[PDB]
Amino acid sequence: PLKIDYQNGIIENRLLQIRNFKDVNTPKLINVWSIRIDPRDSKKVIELIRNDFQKNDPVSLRHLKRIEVVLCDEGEINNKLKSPEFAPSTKELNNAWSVKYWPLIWNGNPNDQILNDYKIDMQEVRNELSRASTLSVKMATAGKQFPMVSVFVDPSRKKDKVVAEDGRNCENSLPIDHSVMVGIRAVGERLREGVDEDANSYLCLDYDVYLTHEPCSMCSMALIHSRVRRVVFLTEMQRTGSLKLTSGDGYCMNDNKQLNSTYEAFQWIGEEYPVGQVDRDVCC
Amino acid sequence: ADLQHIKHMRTAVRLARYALDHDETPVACIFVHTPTGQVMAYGMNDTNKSLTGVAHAEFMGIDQIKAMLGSRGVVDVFKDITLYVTVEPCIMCASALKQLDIGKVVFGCGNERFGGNGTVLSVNHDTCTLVPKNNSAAGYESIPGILRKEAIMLLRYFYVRQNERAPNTFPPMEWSKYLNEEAFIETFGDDYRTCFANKVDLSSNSVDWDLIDSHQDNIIQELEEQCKMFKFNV
Ligand SMILES: [Zn+2]
Ligand SMILES: [Zn+2]
Repeated sequence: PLKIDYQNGIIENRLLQIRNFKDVNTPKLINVWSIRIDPRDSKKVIELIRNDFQKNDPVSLRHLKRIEVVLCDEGEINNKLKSPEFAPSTKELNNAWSVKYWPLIWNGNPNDQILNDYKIDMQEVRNELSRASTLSVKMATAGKQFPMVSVFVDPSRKKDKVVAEDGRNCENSLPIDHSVMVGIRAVGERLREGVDEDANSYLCLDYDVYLTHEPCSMCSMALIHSRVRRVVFLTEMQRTGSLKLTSGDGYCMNDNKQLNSTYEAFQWIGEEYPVGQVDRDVCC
Repeated sequence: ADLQHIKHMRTAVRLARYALDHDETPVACIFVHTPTGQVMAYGMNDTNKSLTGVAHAEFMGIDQIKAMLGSRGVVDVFKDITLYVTVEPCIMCASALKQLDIGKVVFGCGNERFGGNGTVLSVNHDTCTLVPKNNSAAGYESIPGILRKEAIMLLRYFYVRQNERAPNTFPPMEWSKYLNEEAFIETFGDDYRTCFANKVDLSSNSVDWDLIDSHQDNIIQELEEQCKMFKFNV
């Protein structure tokens, strides 16, 4: 469906994929929970360890050349009664890691499969971004000193999108009352009220969030705790931003292997949706 | 290894124990006004009630102070505050505390997955998280390892308890993530100094079982009286 520039990770000339490259060079290992057998057993075990061990493991071990074989104690040997947490980016890195820790299946840059699997509604993206931006300029025009917006869309798209202005414009505000935080609290209070939320509503799980400004370290991590699916932002904050590799200290909080959790992140790199000028030292 | 630190962390651990017994994660806060030695606020994890993933102990205590002192109050007093937490602030809390310009953090055990005072990030000494008054980032110190065993044990209790629903060996302490050998020995004694920073091991030799095994149902009322005393001293 979508025009993808695999060279630069730009979708439809407008959405710039945000992720980390420094950290994709190093390997984050595991121990070998192995199994030793002879080839006749191999074909029978690879069936068993195929259907469950792939279908059930929370880790994704599909980049491992499993043949000297490892399924993934009780449930393990009951079924067995019948008889790099992460892929590398270069072929060179694949061969080296193959010999260093375990043979791996090389299938090109794994980021190519990521870009391809990105399910994106280009018009929805444009809409929400248009909305956040129009509010942003209104706020600035009104004299408001923190013209930042966050818009929280829920997974179904059936609930009312939550629109959250930065709180530092308000009377009794703290420096930490940023728009992502406000919108998170709003979603929470909507769950708490319980009028428009199922008993399978949880946090901001699989919400998409649209920001005028790249979020600070608190906000980035805040969206990690809220288990959002996607963030799309407009203005990079080199001094304070916590998503882009070149922003801040390169936290790249959406894409940090040391946390158990990630979300997809994009910047809009067109000029369609101008926003309120913010001081560059501002966190958010 | 200052003794006010033991004292106040003991309080934090009592509160975390209370949290455990009310089915909540045993992360708990005691905000102490360093110039007076007074307890000014407290916190527990509150994500069961809030239904958000952001209602962490530190946040609860920030609200209490905002309620006691107002926004101006919070911002003004905060540089005078020593925070005591059983678990290292997560990146999100470490960042909020940075922006509010906290005096100092003392914590027990590291936060293996989200720790933002050294374990995963060092937000407290970063350059992208600023104090807005003067857009600065001088930072705050975060003292690790005070009742580390106790914090770890409370977490283990929680993990076990969590499983009750409808169908010693403590890890090596990577101290060099939170301070340099010189900063270690300024923080701790020269005897405990050398040996502990060197072998990646914990400051203590036995787990305080009574502290972590006994309930603290009055803890809220105790902290309430103490907090209101601080309020009348303001
Ligand atoms: Zn923020
Ligand atoms: Zn936290």
